Order: sequence, then structure tokens, then C-alpha cells
Amino acid sequence: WDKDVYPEPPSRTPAPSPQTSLPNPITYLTKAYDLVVDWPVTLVREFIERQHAKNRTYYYHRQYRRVPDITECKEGDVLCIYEAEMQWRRDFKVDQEIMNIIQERLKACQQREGENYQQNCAKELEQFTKVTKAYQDRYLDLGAYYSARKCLAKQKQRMLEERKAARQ
Amino acid sequence: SKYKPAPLATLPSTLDPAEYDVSPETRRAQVERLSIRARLKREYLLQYNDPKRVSHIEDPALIRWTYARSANIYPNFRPTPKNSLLGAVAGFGPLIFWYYVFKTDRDRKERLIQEGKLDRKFNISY
Amino acid sequence: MNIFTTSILLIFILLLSPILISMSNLIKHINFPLYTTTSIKFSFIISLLPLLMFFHNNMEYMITTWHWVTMNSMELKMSFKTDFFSILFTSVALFVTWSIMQFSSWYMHSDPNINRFIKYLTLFLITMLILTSANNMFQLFIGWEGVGIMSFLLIGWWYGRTDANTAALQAILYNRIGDIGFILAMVWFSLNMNSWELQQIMFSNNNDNLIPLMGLLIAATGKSAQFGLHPWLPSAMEGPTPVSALLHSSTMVVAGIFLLVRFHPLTTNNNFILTTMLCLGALTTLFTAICALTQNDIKKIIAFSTSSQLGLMMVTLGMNQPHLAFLHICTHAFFKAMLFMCSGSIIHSLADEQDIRKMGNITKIMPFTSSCLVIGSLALTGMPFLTGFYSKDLIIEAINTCNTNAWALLITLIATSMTAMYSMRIIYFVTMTKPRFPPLISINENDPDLMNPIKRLAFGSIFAGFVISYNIPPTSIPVLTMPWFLKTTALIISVLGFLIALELNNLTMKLSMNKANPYSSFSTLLGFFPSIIHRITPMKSLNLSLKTSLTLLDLIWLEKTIPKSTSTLHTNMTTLTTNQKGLIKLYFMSFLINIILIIILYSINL
Amino acid sequence: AFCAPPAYLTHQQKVLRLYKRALRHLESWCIHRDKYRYFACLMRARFEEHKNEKDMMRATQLLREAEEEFWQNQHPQPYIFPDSPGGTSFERYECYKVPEWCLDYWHPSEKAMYPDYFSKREQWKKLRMESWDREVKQLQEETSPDGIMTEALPPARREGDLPPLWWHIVTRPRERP
Amino acid sequence: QLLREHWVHILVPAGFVFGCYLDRKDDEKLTAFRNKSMLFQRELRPNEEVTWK
Amino acid sequence: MLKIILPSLMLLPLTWLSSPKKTWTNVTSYSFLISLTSLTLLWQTDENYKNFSNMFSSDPLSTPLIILTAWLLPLMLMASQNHLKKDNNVLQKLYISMLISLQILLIMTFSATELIMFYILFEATLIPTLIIITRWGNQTERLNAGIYFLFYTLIGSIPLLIALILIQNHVGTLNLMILSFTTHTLDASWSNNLLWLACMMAFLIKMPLYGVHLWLPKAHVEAPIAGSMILAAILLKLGSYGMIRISIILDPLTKYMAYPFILLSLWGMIMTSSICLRQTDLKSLIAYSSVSHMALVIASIMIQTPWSFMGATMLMIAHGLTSSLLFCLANSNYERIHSRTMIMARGLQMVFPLMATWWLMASLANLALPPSINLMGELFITMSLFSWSNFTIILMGINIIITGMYSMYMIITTQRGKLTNHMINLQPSHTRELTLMALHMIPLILLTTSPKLITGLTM
Amino acid sequence: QWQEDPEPEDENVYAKNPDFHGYDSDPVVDVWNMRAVFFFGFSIVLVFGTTFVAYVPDYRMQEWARREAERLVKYREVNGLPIMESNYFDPSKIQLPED
Amino acid sequence: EPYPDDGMGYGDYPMLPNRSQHERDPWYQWDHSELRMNWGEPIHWDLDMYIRNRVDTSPTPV
Ligand SMILES: CCCCCCCCCCCCO[C@@H]1O[C@H](CO)[C@@H](O[C@H]2O[C@H](CO)[C@@H](O)[C@H](O)[C@H]2O)[C@H](O)[C@H]1O
Ligand SMILES: CCCCCCCCCCCCO[C@@H]1O[C@H](CO)[C@@H](O[C@H]2O[C@H](CO)[C@@H](O)[C@H](O)[C@H]2O)[C@H](O)[C@H]1O
Repeated sequence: WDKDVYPEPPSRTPAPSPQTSLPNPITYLTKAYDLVVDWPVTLVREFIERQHAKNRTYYYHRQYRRVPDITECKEGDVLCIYEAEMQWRRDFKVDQEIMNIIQERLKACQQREGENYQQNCAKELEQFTKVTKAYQDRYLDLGAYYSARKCLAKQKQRMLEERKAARQ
Repeated sequence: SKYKPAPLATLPSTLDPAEYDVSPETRRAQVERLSIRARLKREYLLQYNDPKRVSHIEDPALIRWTYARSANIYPNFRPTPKNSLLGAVAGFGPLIFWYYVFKTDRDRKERLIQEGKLDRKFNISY
Repeated sequence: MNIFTTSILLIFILLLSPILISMSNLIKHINFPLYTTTSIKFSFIISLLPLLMFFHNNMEYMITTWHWVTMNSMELKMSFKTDFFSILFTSVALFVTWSIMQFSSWYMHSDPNINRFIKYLTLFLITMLILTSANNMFQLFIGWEGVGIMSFLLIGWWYGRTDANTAALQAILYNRIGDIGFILAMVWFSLNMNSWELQQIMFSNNNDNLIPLMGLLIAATGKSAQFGLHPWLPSAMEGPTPVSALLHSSTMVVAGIFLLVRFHPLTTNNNFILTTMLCLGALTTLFTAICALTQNDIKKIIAFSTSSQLGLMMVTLGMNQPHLAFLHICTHAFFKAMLFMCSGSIIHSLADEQDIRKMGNITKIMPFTSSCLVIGSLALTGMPFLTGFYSKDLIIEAINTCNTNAWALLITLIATSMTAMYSMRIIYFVTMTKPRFPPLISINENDPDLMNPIKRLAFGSIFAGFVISYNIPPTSIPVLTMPWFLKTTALIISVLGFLIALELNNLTMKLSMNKANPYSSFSTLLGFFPSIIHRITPMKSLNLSLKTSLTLLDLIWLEKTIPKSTSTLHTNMTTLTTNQKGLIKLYFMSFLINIILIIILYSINL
Repeated sequence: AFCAPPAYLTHQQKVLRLYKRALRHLESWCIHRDKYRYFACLMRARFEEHKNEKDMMRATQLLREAEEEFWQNQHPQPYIFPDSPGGTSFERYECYKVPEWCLDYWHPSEKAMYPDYFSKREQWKKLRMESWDREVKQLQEETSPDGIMTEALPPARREGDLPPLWWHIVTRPRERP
Repeated sequence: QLLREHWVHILVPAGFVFGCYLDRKDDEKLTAFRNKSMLFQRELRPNEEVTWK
Repeated sequence: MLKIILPSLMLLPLTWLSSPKKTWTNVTSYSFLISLTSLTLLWQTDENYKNFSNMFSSDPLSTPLIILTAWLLPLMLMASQNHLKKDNNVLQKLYISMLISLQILLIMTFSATELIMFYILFEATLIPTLIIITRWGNQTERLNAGIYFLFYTLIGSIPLLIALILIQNHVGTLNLMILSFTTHTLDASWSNNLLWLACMMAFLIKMPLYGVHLWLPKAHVEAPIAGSMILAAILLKLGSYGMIRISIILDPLTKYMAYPFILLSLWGMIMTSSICLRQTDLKSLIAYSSVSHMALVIASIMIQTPWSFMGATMLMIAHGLTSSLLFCLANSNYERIHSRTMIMARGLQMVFPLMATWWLMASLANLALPPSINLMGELFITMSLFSWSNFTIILMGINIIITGMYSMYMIITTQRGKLTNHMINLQPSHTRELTLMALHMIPLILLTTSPKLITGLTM
Repeated sequence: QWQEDPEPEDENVYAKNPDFHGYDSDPVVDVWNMRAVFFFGFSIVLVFGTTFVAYVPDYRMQEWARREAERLVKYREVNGLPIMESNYFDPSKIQLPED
Repeated sequence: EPYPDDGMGYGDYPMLPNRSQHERDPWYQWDHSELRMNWGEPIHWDLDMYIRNRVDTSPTPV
């Protein structure tokens, strides 16, 4: 869990401040819980983690070097096109996960802010809208056969339209 | 009578004029129908109670019904003006209707998108 | 929080334990009904803890338990949304189901496969809880469909009946007609907000939402049996009385109301949908309140009462009072389940007689069941300070003190009177008369499995409304300033209905023949809606499916046009070509023609 | 149910059926017992007034008028006995009515749990086997020459003979298994 | 011995082993580009003759 | 892939060399082991599809179909163990050989890399299917059913061969990967329209399309149980797979050439779901349900979206399992009463309590109960079509209602009501039959648990 | 009539060998066929197949893609770059046709 | 009485009254108990539409 990727604001819990003579059942139930249920489970987990400390192994996040893009090599060079298409598919798969991360951010903000979500989730909603526009301009309307070539064609059409409008 | 029958609310029997006719012709007809019922029931009960029976009782009436509704429909079909008109209408008219519906909807949507007036906001999956 | 989430998941674990036990050999060594009843009881006790925490701090949780599958920028993960509605409904439903599961051990004791019956009831409870506690529209739909399937399996528990099979398939049909709207809502939200989770849906507040809201409204109509798709609920009494008490009254039929309440923030800003809900609920209330009168079947009367109350909840939602509608759901569960349990006890004690024309004098011959029935009936009516009061009184007050359709308001008040009218019908014809039952009498209430659950539901119907209405956090701002007549309208109309029904019932003993009335027939025969629709619609549909698609097109014309035509063409060509006389004279004449043709070809081609 | 209907009903049968239906629907209209008794006495008075009518045409005319009146004044939702057709719990117990021949496929392990029952069942099957030929012969010889037949079956005429076609009438599943 | 009836239980396993062998041969035939793709173009580590054999 | 193909070949000598008593045991066990081996195709840890050689390959679309084909063969062998109980040993071995040869050809077809090899195998599968239907059917109409099944396919297939030859002449190759990577737009000429039709007609007929489906009810009604199983499970999906593969080179003509077939499928799904309400033969009812379900696959593949392709693949797999389960369930009653009429047998739950549970599960999968992969595929196809046009929801809802109605009608008619007591031959359910139903249902449950496996190329 | 054999009669499989499993008339072959089916179908294929499929790692880069997405989100937010930019390909790489 | 000779495939099959199975005598011992038909009795063309579960054509008080 990285807070920078998944920002979670600081909690702001009020003090108990009881104002009655009756006992609060939830406090005693939580005490009984922290004894019966929370403690043996904690001990079992500590034993499991102690066993994990021995027999410890590491796994690495693979790194892919950038290869020539689709734009950088010739029409009908299947080797180039295959390299560029695999790279484009990797970047598309990662764009999907960035989309998912930001959607999770928005949903968590809505749940947390609760009744103030209309006013205290402005940052998350604006991020969603901007990143959503970017995603649409990149990938929307490409067939089930989407590919780097189709993405390039879409970008070039959009650039031509923008240029024509700027001229006019 | 103040009760007017309908195809889905058929005329009762106690209100049926044909149930109160005592003519010997109708009486003979009813007796003949009961005789046919009795013969068929006797055969069925003999088969049903046969202690040596080792299988179910095949139903010639059911076989005839299934044959009529499946394999005998085409041999006894003759094209007619009404048959052809109904066939063409049922086969194609719905297709033409739904083609026009879908095509007009799609054309209006595409015109909207080309003009940029369609509010595609969070559409991301399509 | 660990404790809260642990309780929320442990409820489901406990409910699932009996289902697993039924797939092992231990079910033959244990007393399965008692084990399941204990499981429901302990699930209720456990659930009482999240309820207390919510009452204390009023916090709501979103608990993602499992990541099912990710579908390109849309992750489908098992998510539970535990807020006011889910937390309260879970406890109420668990209490009601504990009572009904204990009751069924007695009601169905003779019936073999009681273990299968208990398993089916537990499965329905599981699915209803899944429905009511789910962030995703997809998980909500899992619950939505499983509830209908368990309803099918329970209606027509006696599959030997053909009426029972018809009623079950009727429920399935009328529920799919609403599942179409549910799927419409799902697809619209998937395309326009790219998510099925309510958190992300909530940012659709400023859109039109007419299409998704109309889809949800159709689904709610179908599931909670509003006027358009109502016949199935009255017809769902073919199944066992415990099934009727639990599913088709206490929990299942409130699914549409729960769905609309869940999506209430979006429908707050859509006047068209609110107006449609108001009108539809008012119409359902009036129609089913009318139909309840002149019904000589205790279960049918109670089912029509349930339909009327659901219409009232729909009116409450037509007004922007979702919290009040949910409060009515929770309050009504208690006394409706109690009424159905009492009717089941009466029917069991008598030789399985459901018609009220062969009952009477139950007030004396069954003191305990009669007292519980009267408590439930007064609770259903607006008797002050009973579980019904803290919902019905406020609903009527809000109806009077709001900008509403005049006709909707008027017929809603008339239906509120008709409620007491048909309650008095039941009371009079099942308690305040001379005995009309067969002469041999074998009536035995004295059984703990019968007495205890009804006692619990009676304590509920007396105190639960008060306790909840005080514990729940403030939700909306009520209007407590109104003329005396508007304030006391609920009591006044309820008492007027009681008195009018009493006079009409007293008039039955007068030795004057009762002549058929057009309106009496309209009430008795359910407004002719079954008699007409259930005969014209299926007849036309099935006649099309046979005469058009199957016979005309698939068996005749699609055979003639392609395979038969091709075969005929080639069988004609073969006979045309292979009828040769076998004479060399003719063969060589043909060869001469071929030679001339070739010469001409060459000559004209140069 | 046990008896088979005739080719036709006579005037007496039709009138009696109408009387029974009219009294049942009158009971449905008059919920209370005393009121029902009063109106049932009146209805029987009406029926008896025309008990003597030697004009077999004015008898059929009276019957048809009465049937029209019955269809006009019938209870829209009459009272059906719980077990009768159309009544709640009609075919309720048809799920548990397993036919006797299902026991033939029981595993020996399952038959070992009822040693005496199957011992008696073998005797019953032996009795059926012995009787069948004689009963079919009895029916064959009893067949009337003229084709006018009926579903009514003959009793056992000789001694040591079971009634023809008895196996399904007997051994039928109990009403409440 | 009892071979005449049980020897038949070597065909399918033999087919599987032979298929693995043929797959390895097809792997050998496509040795080109072994360490010559724009991606995965590391230099051979010490005492290493082939990147993936 | 040869590690899967070769053991499948070795099954045949095993069948012909095994002793008559042990032949079924040996062949079934080794078919199960080959099905287990085929799971090595699921080890994909990157986006680079598996390319074993110049001649075979595996993608997320091919691997599910290959695994399903490998899995079915043991089930077909089990299902065929009773109605082949009386035939000569040579004849039983011939039937086993036909089924094994069908498995080998289908796996080769789904692993093929070239469209011409795909065509050769996809048309080679006809001979075993014709032999199985005609030589082991029970009625005199099996010959005409086989003629229909053969020539409906051949007529549509010849234009496919012509189109493939034309494409190879124009491009220089038929390798699917090369075609995909060097694809170029098609000018909207009449010749290119005819090329589109020639490329799509064979697969549409195989699917089948609404207008040319008359060969499928006949084949199902006249075929043996294994014939119906393999047909419904895989031979219908051949068309969808071919359409998905070959549509990559037919753009952009699809956008306007798909309307006739989108409309045909959308309307024919309703027109066949309706027939299912009043079909008297149970096998015919299952066949028409299959036609209506495949209409959805046709429409989704035609509209071509990331959602449509995934939904089509999921529905392909789910239908492959469910229709086969329904056919096995129907054949269980057929082997006992020797009649396909649905009304003939009733109240069967009173004598087969557990077979009734299998019936209920199969019917629930058929009507698509969440979270079943049936409903996953159907829902995503519905969403894609809704995005296409918002009025498709009307037809989809009508079809949903009719599907629920006929699915529950099947159960209510067959397993419920009052037992047809006159049937003394209703023997207790076989352990073999119950195992067959369990093997049909368990993979469905597991795939519902893990649906990521049966998404297609798009997602 | 031609010299044709009569239709064979219905048989009860459980009449002889009440432990029939539906597989074969010989009891030993039948039980062993049932055992082979249950072993190689459930014990082997389903259990081991399910475990293998479950422990297929990073099926189609589902996990690597999420890890990369987290890395990129952190990097881009730290450096102040847009999370996603509307141009996949740097517009400099593209040589747009004149006019 | 056969169907009208309009070439709609009916052929020789008889035409029986279009009366639902609901209207048959419920107290009789029908051979096909829930179909309310006897063995050998000719079957209506639309029997599966008129079965007791589906279309009902019984008379009505109104
Ligand atoms: C588009 C080009 C495709 C061309 C190839 C497509 C295949 C077409 C096959 C053509 C041959 C079909 O051959 C078909 O044979 C059957 C019997 O077998 C004939 O069937 C015949 O039955 C009896 C005699 O036996 C006659 O009373 C009947 O009128 C006649 O139809 C068909 O009339 C004939 O059409
Ligand atoms: C869109 C293109 C794809 C669709 C292509 C369609 C081509 C299909 C051609 C298949 C040919 C079927 O050929 C079929 O032969 C059989 C013989 O068994 C004939 O069989 C039938 O013939 C006649 C009726 O016409 C009867 O007298 C006979 O008893 C009956 O068997 C069929 O009438 C004919 O249809």
C-alpha cells in the first residue's frame, strides 16, 4: 500500500465524551473481542510471519525497454510491426489499470466524504474527467481489432481536425 | 340468455341448447361415442394391468399428433395467394421495420457525433 | 473496522453453514430444522452488533471482499454496502426468518423432505441478504434473480399440483418482465458511468437519468407487484404458509421498494419519475384494497393487504421520503409475518381449511392465536403507538402536507380506510361468529414451536416500531404543523372504515338474500385482470409461436424457398438432360449442331 | 370418481345436479348457518312446487329457465372443498404417491430393511399372476355381442376368482402417503 | 508373462513424449532472432552460449 | 501443440489394439489424460500469443475451444456406452475411432495458423460427422438430415474457398498473423462486397444464421447422443471462430454489410425462442434454443466491439457446455422410454430426484442465472448491442422473457406434475449418466468462479 | 413378409447384477470402468487441473499491468505530469500531410 | 371433420372443438390424468396450448 498512489486522508475521530450513567455495550463487546478473537488470531499470524522470515524469497517487477514505435518503421515490415504492436498492447493494458486506479480513487472518495461528496470529491471527480477525456481520445472507437496502426490513424485524424480548426 | 360466449369464455353446458335435445338420433350418437370410449378404455386397461407387461404403453394417438405436427406439415402444403402473402409479410416485414428503426437511430447518432453535439461523458467501454 | 466487518461476514458464514451441512451425511444424524433455526438465531444475535454500532456512530461501510474479474477498465469485485438500510433490514429479516423457521418445524412436521424445505428457506434468506447488501448492480442482480428462482422452487413446493406450477411460472414471468428494466438500468449505467458500483453511480446526479430510472421503476413494479404486474403475488399463495409468510410478504416483495430506496438520490431530481411512482402506488393501493374486500380466503386477503401496503410504500417514494418508505418496510415485516403465521396456525388446526366462510368463533376456541391475530390486525391499521403507527401515521401526514396529485391523495386515503375495512372483515368472519367448521374438533395450539415464534413476532409488532423510530438517526424533516383534521385524518379514516365494515358485516345476518352486484363481482374476480389478460395474451402469443414462426415460416416457406427449390430445380434439369432416345442419328445431329455453332463462333469472332 | 359416467344424463339426474349446485351456491351466498337453512328450505319449496309435471316439454323448459337463473345468480367465488377439484390442497399429495411398481428396482440392501413387507408383496404378485389369465378370459366371454359397450366391469362370477382388472383399483397409492 | 495385455499402455505416453520431442525440434528450427530482437537483447552472461536454447 | 495432437492420434491404435473388454476403459482414461494435458495452453503470462511453429498457434480465443474439445471426448465416449451396448466390437471400435478422429481434426482446426489449413480441416470434420449421424441414427430421416447437414455446409464453403484463393493471390499469403499486421482498408466496390459475402457466408451457415438454420434441428433430431453433443458444442462454434478470425481483413465494409445479418440474427433469436415454446420434440426444443442463442453470437461478432467479442466468446463456451448437458439429460429419458415427445414423460422428479437436480441446474444455466458465465456473455452482448443502438434492448428483453418461459416450461412439463405411472421401464439413474451430468456441470461452476479464462482476444 | 427378425424386448439392466453402474454387463469390467472414470475425471483432471489453472501466475499480465500502473501513477503525480495525455504518439514523430 | 382445404399443412388431421383441458370432467379417471385425456382419444391440434397449465377457456360468471 502506497499512500501516494492510493491517497487516504488522515482520520479525525472525536473523543468519547460519554454523558450517561449506563454502560456502553459496544465497549465491553469490543473488549471481549480483542481478547477472545483478536489475540489468538494475532498469535497465529505472528507465527506464520516468523515462519515466512525463514525461507524468504524475492520477486522482481519486470522492466521492458522501449522499442521503435509504429511510426518509426516501414509499411509492411512485419518484424517492426510486431514489436510495435506488442509494445502498444502493453501500454494499452497499463492505461486500463491506470483507469481502474483512478476509478477506485473516485469511489473511495465518494464513500468517505459521504454526504459531502458533492463538494469534497471535486479533486477526484476532476481527475476522473480529465483522465477520462485522455483515455477517450486515445482508445475510444477502435474496433475489437484495435491496434497501434488504428491508434495512429485516429490520432492523425484528430490532429488534422485540430489543425484545420486552428487555421479557421 | 344474458351470457354472451366468447372464444376464450366458451358457452357453458347447462346453458347449451344442444344438451337438452332428447332426439333418438342424438341419443344414438352419444351411445356410439360412449361405445368407442368403452372399447378404447377396455384395451388400455387390459394392457395396463397385464402382469407380463415389461414396458410402457405406446400411444398411437400421441404418435399421430406428433407426426401430424412435424413430418406431415409439408407434404400437405399448397402455395396459395394467402399463404404467399402471409409468408412474405411475416418473414420480411418485421425485418424491414427493424432495419428502418435501427438505421434511423444510428444515422441520427452518427450525425450528432460528427457535429460534436453528443454528450459522451464517461463512455469508456463500448 | 475489524469487529464490524467480521460481524458482517460472519452473518453470511453462519447462514451458509446449514447449506453445507445438507451436502454431507451429518444431516441424517442431526435434527436439521433445529440446527438451521439455531443458525438463524445466532446470525440475528451477531447482526445485532453492527446495528448497535450504526445507532451509536451512524457510520456506513464499503467492504470489498473479493476481486472477481477485471474487464478492461471496469473491475467487478464482490462489494458490500452496509449503511442504514442494509444494517436495519438484515436484523429485521433475520428476526422474521428465525420466527418463521421455528414455525415451519411445526407446520411442515408431517411433510417429508422438511430438510429440503428448510434448505430452500435458508437459500432464500441468503439471496435476499445478498440483494440487500451489495454495492455492485451485478451483485444486486445476483440476489435479484436468485430470489425469484427460490420463489419459484417454493411456490409449488407440491409439484403434483398443476395450479401450483402455473403460479410458480406466473411469478417467474411477471418477474422477468421487470428484470428487463433492471438489465436496461445496468446497461445504461455501464455505458454512461462505466461502473456498476453505487459510489461511482452517485456522480450521475446531474444527468438526465430518465432511461435508467424508468428501467429501475419497471423492475420495482415487477418485483414488488405494482398494478401493472401484480397478479402473481396474490396467486403466489399456492405454496406453503411459511413460504407465504416469509417470501411473498415479509421480505421478497419489498425488493422493488428497496431498489428504489437504494437509488433514491438519483430519482430525487427527476420529477417525472417521482410523479409516475406516486400515481402507480396510489393506483395499486386502491385496486388491491378493493380486491381484498369480498375475498373468502384468509391467505388471499393477507396477500392483497401486502400488495396494498407495497402500493403505499410506492406512494411514499413518489413523494421524496425514501427513508420513511424503508421504515415502513421494516415495521410492516413484523406484523405481516405475524398475521401469516396466525393464519397458518388456524389453517393447520382446522383440517386445512383456508376459506373464512368455514371458520368463526376462533376468538373463543383459540384464545392465543386470536389475540396475536388481533394485535397484528390493529398494527396493520394505524393503531396508535404500535409498530405500524410510526410508519403509517407519518406517511399519511406527509401525503396530506405535500404537493401531490389530488386523485392520488384521495384514493390513497380511501385505500387507508379499506385497509381497516378488510381487516375487520377478517376479524369478524374468523373470530366474531358462531362456529362454521366441521363438527369433529381437533384444535391444538399448545406447542412451543408454534407459540414461541408468534410471541416474538407479537413483541415485535408492539415495540419494534417505537424502538427503531427512536434509535434511527434523523433522516428527513417532517412537517408537524397542520390543521387538526389533517393531523388526525389517519385515525379518523381508520375508525370510519372499522365502523362501516362492522355495520355491513352485521347486516349479513339479516334474513335478506344477497344479490350479485357489478362492483362486488369486480372486487371478487380481481377486477377481471387475470380472467382477461391471462387468457388473451398467452393465447395470442402461443398461437403466433405455432402458426407463424414454426409452421408457416420454419416448416413450410423456409423449406420451399431454399432446399426444396434447389432440389426441384436440379431434379428438373437432370430429367431434362438425361431422357436421350439412344439413337446415333440424333446424337450425330446434335454433333452437327455443335460443329455449326463452333464455326459461327469463330466466324463472328474473326 | 370410482364410477364411470353414462352416455347421457336423464332429466332426473340433471335436475338433481342443478339442485345440489344451487344449494351449494346458496350456502356460499348466505355465510351463516341459520340463514342458509332458511333459504335452503325456500329453495326446496321452489323445487317441490314443480315436482309433478307430466309435460316433459314444460319440464325441460323449466329446467332451462332454472339453469339460466343459476348462471345469473351463481356465487362468483363459490366454496370449494379443500380436496375437491379447484380447491386449495386439491392435488397437494400427488408428489408422494409413488406407484407400487417402483419397489421392483430397490437394491437388495434396501429390501433387507423390510423383510416381511416384501415377503407379503411376493404373495400378492403371485396372486396377480395366477388370476390374470382367468380374468382376461372372463372379460372376453362377458363381452356383449352387440357393440353397445360400457366402462362398467363385471364381478367375479366363479369361486376363487378375483374381479377382472382389479390390480390398479387395488394397490393404488393411499390418499395421504 | 502378462505383457500381451498390458503393453498397450505405452502408446499414448509414447505419443506424448514424441510430441514433446517434436516440439523441441520445432523450437530448434526457429533459432533465428534468438538474441537479436529489439527487446530482450542483453549480452550473453559469462559462460552462457544461448539465451533460451 | 504436437504434445496434445500426437497422443490423440495414438488413441486410435489403442482403440484398435485393446482387448474388447478393456477398450472403453483405456480409451476414456487416456482421453481424460489428454484433456488434462491440454491445460498447458492456459500458461500465458504475457500478451504474446503462443506460436509453437509455422503451422500451429494458440490465442485466448483458441485455447478455451481447444480445451473444451479435448474435454468433451471422454464425455462423448461415456455417453455412447449404452446405445452401443449391442453392436459388434468392430462397430464399437469404429464409433470410437470416428469420435477420436473428430477430436483430432477439431484441435488441429482451432490451432491452425493459416486460413487454408483452417478450411481444409473445418471441412474435413464433415466426414466423421456424416458417418456418425447416418450410420448410428435410429430413424429413417437420418439420411435426409445428413444430406442437409452436408450440403448446407458445402454450398457456403465453396465461396469461402474461392475467397481464400483470391486473398492469397492478392496478398501473397494466408497466414493469419501476417494478414492481421499488414491489413489494409477495402474499397467499397461491388466486387469487394461480394468478397465480404463469400468470406462470411460459410461461417454464417455453420453458425447457423436465421434463414439457413433448417439443417440444425434435423441433424439434432436424427443424430445419436454423441453426434448431438459434439455438434452443438463445437461444430456450431466453428462458424463463430472463423468469423472472428477472418473479419480482421474485411474492414471497413462490415460497418454497412452487417445490417442484413444483424437484423436476421436479432429477429431470428425471437422467432426461434418462440418456436421453443411449442416444439413437441425435446431434442428439437434444445436445437432451437441453440439457434436462438447463436443469434446473439452472430450479432455481437458483427457489431465488433471489445465487449461484443468477449461476450461472444464467453457465450460460445457457456453454450457449448450447457447445450451438451441438456442433450445428455434428454437422452437419459430417451434411452428409457424410446420417445422424444416431451409430453410423453411427466413427473419424472418423483422417480429420479437427483436427475431432476441436474435438470434444474441445466435449465437455470440455459435461462442464464447470475453469476453464471451464460449471463456474463449474454449481459455483455446486450450492453454492446445497446451501445450500438438503444432500441435493440426491446428485442433483447422479448428474447429474455421467452427464454425464461420456455426453459421453465421444459422443467415443469418433464420433471413436475403427476408421474406417468404406466411407464414400468423407468430404471434408476445410472452412475454413468449421473457422472456425465456432473462432468458437464462442474466445469461450468469453475469457469463461473474464474471467468478470466474464457474472455477472448479483446479483454 | 420378408424373413426379418422380431423386435427385441425391453431389458431390466438391474435385474441381473443389481450393482450395475451403467458401463458394462460384466460386473468386474463395469466397476473398473466406473473407477477409472471417477479417478481420471475427478481425482486427476478436475483437482489437479483446477490447482494448475489457479496457480498460473500473472495470467496475461493482469498483475504486472497493475504494478506498472501504480508505478506510473506515482511517478507522474510526483513529477507533475498528466496522468494520461491525449496523444499516445508524440506529435513530433508524426509528419502530417501538408494541408 | 377435417380442417378447411386451404393447404396449410393440416391435411387429414381432424378438427376438434377449441375447448381447454380445464373444461374436461375433473372427477373422471382419465388415462392421462393431468392431460385429462383417454388413451387412444384423438388429440387436439393445439393440445400443448390448451393443457391445464396454459390457455384456459372455461366459462365465466361474467
Ligand atoms: C446452388 C448449386 C448447388 C447444387 C447442389 C446442391 C445439392 C442439390 C442436390 C440436388 C439433388 C437432390 O435430389 C433429390 O433427391 C430426392 C430423393 O433423394 C428427390 O426426391 C423425390 O422423392 C420422390 C421420389 O423418390 C418424388 O416423389 C419427389 O417428388 C422427389 O422429390 C428430390 O426430388 C431430389 O431433389
Ligand atoms: C444459402 C445457401 C445455402 C443453402 C443451400 C441449400 C442447399 C441444400 C440442398 C439439400 C438438398 C436436399 O434434398 C432433399 O432430398 C430429399 C431426399 O432425401 C428430398 O426428400 C423429400 O422429397 C420429396 C419432397 O420434396 C418427398 O416426396 C420425399 O418423400 C422426401 O424425402 C427433399 O425434398 C430434398 O430437399
